[PDB]
Amino acid sequence: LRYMSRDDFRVLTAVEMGMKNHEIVPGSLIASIASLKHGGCNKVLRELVKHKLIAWERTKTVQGYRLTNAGYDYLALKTLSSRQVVESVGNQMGVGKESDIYIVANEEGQQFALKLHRLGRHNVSWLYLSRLSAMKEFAYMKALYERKFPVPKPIDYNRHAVVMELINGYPLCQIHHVEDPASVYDEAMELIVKLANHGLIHGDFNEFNLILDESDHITMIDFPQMVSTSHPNAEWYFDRDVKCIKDFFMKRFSYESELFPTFKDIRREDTLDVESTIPPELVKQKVKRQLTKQQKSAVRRRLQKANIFTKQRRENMQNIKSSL
Amino acid sequence: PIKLARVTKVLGRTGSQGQCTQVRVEFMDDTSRSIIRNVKGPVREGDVLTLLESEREARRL
RNA sequence: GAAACCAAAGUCUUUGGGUUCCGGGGGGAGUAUGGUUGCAAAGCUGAAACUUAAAGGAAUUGACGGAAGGGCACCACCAGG
RNA sequence: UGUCCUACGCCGGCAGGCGCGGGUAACCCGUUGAACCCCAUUCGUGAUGGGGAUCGGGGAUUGCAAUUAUUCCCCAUGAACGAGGAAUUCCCAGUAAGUGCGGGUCAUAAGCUUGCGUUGAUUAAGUCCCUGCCCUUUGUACACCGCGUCGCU
Repeated sequence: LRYMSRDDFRVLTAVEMGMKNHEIVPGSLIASIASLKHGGCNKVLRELVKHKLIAWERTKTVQGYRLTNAGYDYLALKTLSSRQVVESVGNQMGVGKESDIYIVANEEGQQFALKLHRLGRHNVSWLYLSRLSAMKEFAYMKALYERKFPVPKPIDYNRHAVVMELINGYPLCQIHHVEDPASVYDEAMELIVKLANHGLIHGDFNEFNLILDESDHITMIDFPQMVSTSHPNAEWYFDRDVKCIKDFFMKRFSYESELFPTFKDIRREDTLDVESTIPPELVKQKVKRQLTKQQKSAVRRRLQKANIFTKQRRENMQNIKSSL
Repeated sequence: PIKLARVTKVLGRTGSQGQCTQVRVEFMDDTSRSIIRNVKGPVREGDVLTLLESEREARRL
């Protein structure tokens, strides 16, 4: 965990800004764009590599450092802590290969869920696609909670991380016996009708994605793949989902269906398928920005001054002298 | 309306995974309409097909 | 000739045909000040303190392409078990 | 495969003991007498007799020693498990898969590993979509514009 909270923020955000333009970031750029402390940043990077925060990269000529997955996770968690959202960690690990579930607790002690997108060419594309997936998933959760669907309340997001409302329960697959199958089944077709009314069709609406909150409430998650009803294949996905729910109910709980909704109703709800006149203070600020720009250029071109080549040349000269 | 067909010449393999065969079709309505269509599965020179609709023409040019 | 190139950028250490302007590592800086002209915009002349181990000019190979084409594989896919 | 592999008889529910023979091996195990599969009986869609774990008692081997069950045998308790999402492994014809057998450390200890036979298919004979890999041509030795307010000595 974190102990010192002074300059890992600035160095790691400098690494993040380095990753946005190119693969492997030299230390000169980090020292130029993180200018609060100078000289001691080498030992800061030496302290970061003892964890899995950053990683060195020196193959034949390129010499730099890159951000790892755990460093990005701690960066998002630090940004959440700056928002006063996470204080302690609950270790109920939902270990998935597409997402990691970590319980969090705020200063008030109220527990929330934390979704960390792990997607699995090097890992910069993995982190960027994780960021895009987290952004679109947060947008989808916001839309579904605005449309009053039975989903948790979204709380916050930071660049891959989603702090999300916590509801305890088990998925519908590993609940062997249900006392009232008919009521929750009718509610399931009610939710299917609601989703189809909202200009949306799931495509892979599975029972494993349905979490039984105390076997009384339905919790629904995992919408990166959410598609439109304007597609000609939309009703085929809708009928596939309906038949999947039907065969699951006549196959697992031994309960036979009574209502058979086959309605395509688009779009009677919201179309979510798209979803000295200048004062001297300004003069001072502009001149300060200019002089910081020239001194940042100077710091860049001074920090950009390969000792491995000089060491190899010295070794070659010494070997030529001692061998001839 | 359902029309019978005939394979005149197999042209090639099309599709993303190379799963479709682009073929030429001769009509059994005593007409010389040789229309280039796309089929799925194994076809050889001399096969006979059943077209649900004939007014559609496949990917030409 | 550093070369790309050049019948001139040749007749240059075998260095002198006449003559005008103009450069002296990169910045500061064509900046400040002074003078002068202009209605003005600005034009002409034009530093220093300080900063810096470099900045540049020609060519020579090609990691890496987010550049393009081909070929191969059920440790890739398609249709399947 | 074998000097621990076992043929035969007796005592045996039963693992196993007892008296006897062969085999340092195309000979004896061993026509290696296999298993799915087939042919008849019963069960009849339910946590069922499916599935067998986890426990309770006895018995017999292996070993100087089995208590933290070595192993097997005889009764009894019957759990989860109702065809399994995201994702992922292997596979082109005697092939996958089902089914048994043999070898490996070894006194008894084999859900591991490696080969062998038996029953034996669906699909495909196509492609660069995905995952990569291998070549050819071709150019190249982080620039500019879009991080801050206040506080005392």
